[PDB]
Amino acid sequence: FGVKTEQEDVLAKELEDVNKWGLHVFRIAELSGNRPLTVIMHTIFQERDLLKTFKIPVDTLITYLMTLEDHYHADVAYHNNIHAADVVQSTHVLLSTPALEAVFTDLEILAAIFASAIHDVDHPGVSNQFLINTNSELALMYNDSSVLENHHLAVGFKLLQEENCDIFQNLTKKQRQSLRKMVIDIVLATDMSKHMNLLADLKTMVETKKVTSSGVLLLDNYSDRIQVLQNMVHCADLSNPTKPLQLYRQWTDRIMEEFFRQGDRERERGMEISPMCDKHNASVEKSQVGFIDYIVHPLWETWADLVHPDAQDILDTLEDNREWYQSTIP
Ligand SMILES: COc1ccc(C2=NNC(=O)C2(C)C)cc1OC1CCCC1
Ligand SMILES: [Mg+2]
Ligand SMILES: [Zn+2]
Repeated sequence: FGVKTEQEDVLAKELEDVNKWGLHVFRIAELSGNRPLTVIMHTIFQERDLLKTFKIPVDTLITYLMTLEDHYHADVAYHNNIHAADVVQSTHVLLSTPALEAVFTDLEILAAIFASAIHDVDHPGVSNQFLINTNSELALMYNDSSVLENHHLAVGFKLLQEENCDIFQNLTKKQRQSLRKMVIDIVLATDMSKHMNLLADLKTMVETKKVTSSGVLLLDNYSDRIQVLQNMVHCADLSNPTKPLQLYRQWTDRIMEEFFRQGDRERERGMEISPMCDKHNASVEKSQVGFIDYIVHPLWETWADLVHPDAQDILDTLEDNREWYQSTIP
């Protein structure tokens, strides 16, 4: 008939949480038959009316989403389609923050969400440094500079050239040039080597923050608009510790699996084992507390100031999760 399977019904009930921090993204991956990026991107595009606004044929959208999801590696524990789906949905919730209501154009919203979806595509489950130290083809292609992030962009864009995959076929050249620049600026900013400069600029922006009447953020130049979108997708990328603990612990298991596999590949080859990649010499709990204290909490504390007090529950969850990991240090 033209009615859904019962599995498709349970999935649609889970997707009702799509506007909430703490979406059961792992369950959505189970119910979608490992299609969390495709169903969550589709739901978000419908909810934000992006198909109508950008004249995206729904068949082209689904073909591109499935092609893009297929170029995430199912055998990589963290940097997979589920992480991509998570960052997309998290970016979606951050865009909906009251303090940013009516700030960003449809093109900017599209850029942030599209960027989120492609931001780790074809990730091999090892670091830029590993790819450089092994003389990998990727490191050679990109002159050791933001190797993975250049690759994710190039793959994300290249997949638009596959059969019925050009979701931007109806955008004008002007819209396409603008969207392209914003997507490149956002994904290059996911390289952790850029974290300190991004955070410095976000702090500068909190100190010189102007609001409109009704208390929404004023951003009147490209440089300020893009820096907020960059920090937003960066916050989405580093949002695992800010999620309900049952989600956070699953992300911790997965990043540690990926890191230990890198360490095993380094030990095998007699390379120096990278920080927190040695399964024989690792404090999972102390590593998470260090991650929160030095990287995640400073970023989210500065985000929370920018959009005060929209992010208070997210920051409270981060601080609760931090105390939980601290209390399990043996
Ligand atoms: C859920 O714990 C994490 C989640 C993500 C990340 C990262 N995101 N990508 C990146 O480039 C890094 C900074 C490695 C790092 C996480 O824990 C760190 C602390 C224990 C291992 C790494
Ligand atoms: Mg990345
Ligand atoms: Zn990522």
